[PDB]
Amino acid sequence: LNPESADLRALAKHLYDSYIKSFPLTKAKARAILTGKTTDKSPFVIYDMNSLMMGEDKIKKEVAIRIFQGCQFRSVEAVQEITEYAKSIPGFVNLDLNDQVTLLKYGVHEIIYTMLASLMNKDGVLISEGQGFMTREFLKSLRKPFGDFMEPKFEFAVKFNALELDDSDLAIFIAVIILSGDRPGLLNVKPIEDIQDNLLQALELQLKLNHPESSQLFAKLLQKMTDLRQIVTEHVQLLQVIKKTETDMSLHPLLQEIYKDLY
Amino acid sequence: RHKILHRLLQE
Ligand SMILES: */C(=C(/C#N)C(=O)N[C@H]1CCC[C@H]1OCc1cccc(CNC(=O)c2ccc(CN3CCN(C)CC3)cc2)c1)C(C)(C)C
Repeated sequence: LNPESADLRALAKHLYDSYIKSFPLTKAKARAILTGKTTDKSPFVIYDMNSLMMGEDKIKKEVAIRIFQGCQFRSVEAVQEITEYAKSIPGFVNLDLNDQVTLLKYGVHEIIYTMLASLMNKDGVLISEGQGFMTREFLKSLRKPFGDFMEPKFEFAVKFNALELDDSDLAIFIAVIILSGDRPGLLNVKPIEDIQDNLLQALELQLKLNHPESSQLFAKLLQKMTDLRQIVTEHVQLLQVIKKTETDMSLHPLLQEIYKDLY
Repeated sequence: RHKILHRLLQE
């Protein structure tokens, strides 16, 4: 087709390459691990407290807290990977640095739950870069309110995963999320919306080309962008509850930066 | 005031 199309194809490919470089465990590998369609060693399954201790070998006082703390190391690395990815989005590093911060601050969580779905099925979630598989029931079973953290992310994941997106689709979708002009406290919305308009066009063409039999995939996917915001708000409230009722725990400083005055 | 994010972004 035309040279306008062609620029949008080139953007899609640029984002896809950069996605591949930024994120070690892609949805492609993750699904191979989960279906069994890779033929190398399976993940160690963690379904109860006993399996958790036994698995402490192959993944890196009270268990809920131990899982909480390990989840922080992973989040912090996710934020790092997402930041590197954002910096590859054409036009992003030319924005006001304060606006770059605001976009990441609000966007990283929504991207994290988007990409966590790649790691999930209805029964559990790959952890520790595909080496562990932690069951959904086990996570529900954890003592309140820790058993509340993951279940909404599973419910989201099961519906989101039905769209059958691949990495090349997700690369553009996540760039769309980051370049949201309606984040609180943005100084200069116009250059952000100019980039997002382009990304959205690129997303729409990608979905028509890559899923030509699947009409209104573009519209279904845009509606999930609001589901992601609900997950985030509910997640931050649970985090507030924990911060009050588990006085002893400490939150990693990167995560403090992000969650602050977003509570 | 987002000192880590500032550092990650300028890196
Ligand atoms: C952590 C969950 C598990 N397992 C988890 O959330 N567990 C909760 C129940 C008991 C401890 C609780 O931890 C909550 C928590 C603490 C600190 C930070 C966060 C951030 N929320 C996430 O749900 C989260 C962070 C990071 C990822 C990593 N993922 C990998 C690749 N990137 C590109 C996408 C994101 C996923 C979710 C929650 C995890 C095992 C999920 C880390």
